[PDB]
Amino acid sequence: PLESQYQVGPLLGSSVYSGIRVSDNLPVAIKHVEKDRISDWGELPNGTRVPMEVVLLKKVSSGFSGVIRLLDWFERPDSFVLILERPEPVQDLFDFITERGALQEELARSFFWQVLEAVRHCHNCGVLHRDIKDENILIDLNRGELKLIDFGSGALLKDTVYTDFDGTRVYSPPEWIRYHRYHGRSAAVWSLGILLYDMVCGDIPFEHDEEIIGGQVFFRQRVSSECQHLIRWCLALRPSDRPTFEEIQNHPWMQDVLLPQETAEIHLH
Amino acid sequence: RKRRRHPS
Ligand SMILES: O=C(Nc1cccc2ncccc12)c1cccnc1
Repeated sequence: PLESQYQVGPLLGSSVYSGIRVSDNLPVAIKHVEKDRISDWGELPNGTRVPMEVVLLKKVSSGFSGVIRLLDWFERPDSFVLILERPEPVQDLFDFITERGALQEELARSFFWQVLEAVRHCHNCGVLHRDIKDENILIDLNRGELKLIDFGSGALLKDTVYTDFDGTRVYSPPEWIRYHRYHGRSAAVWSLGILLYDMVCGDIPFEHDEEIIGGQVFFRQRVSSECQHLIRWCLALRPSDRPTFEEIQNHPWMQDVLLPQETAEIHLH
Repeated sequence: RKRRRHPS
């Protein structure tokens, strides 16, 4: 009984509605997915057949983390309904960068660090997001915490090659553009380099396939040499030349990160 | 310069 357990508010985007849990007035986001549009299906520990997005969310939603957590889900005749956390006030990182332009490196460092920790969490839980981008990152403006959203393109993490992809093409790596093949972790690192450039320059570096495979990063904003080096390393054309998550977080540019509360008070409040 | 979202 979802119609009686939740009060449904207005649309948040698309089909996600704002909502409130009647049991305790908890703010939630209510996401509806049509069964006809689900291409990837999984099985729960109980054997129940659910969309892969439910499988992945359940795997990452235990304990605290930088992911919007799944609180509950329901099956309807023609759809699935997902009950998600809804922090407030929030702004997604795409709108944040649009409104504020290129971010100061101290702020980009704090944001990038939190995304790395969130992505490490997903990978530790066996989940590959496959659509890391500023549109899929929410900023809790009061707490200075970033939260990953939209696992609808994700997959179980594996060490073998992926040959399917439905994420955002301008964040996808050249091995996908060229050969329709990629490995999970090195593809994630590429999208993270795209995201870091986006933060410190105010928009993504590549729009066309030829730019993605070209291997040339032009900086349209003043960016420190240390930050440029990290970006260019993440955007190595050869996947095996890209850094691991450990090498990213040990990079000199990543040191002395702000705490979330410091980030909020200095840059968001 | 035009900045835009990109659908998945
Ligand atoms: O989790 C999602 N959305 C959200 C959850 C919670 C709060 C939000 N506040 C503001 C905007 C979106 C929000 C989402 C979006 C698109 C696709 N799949 C999932």
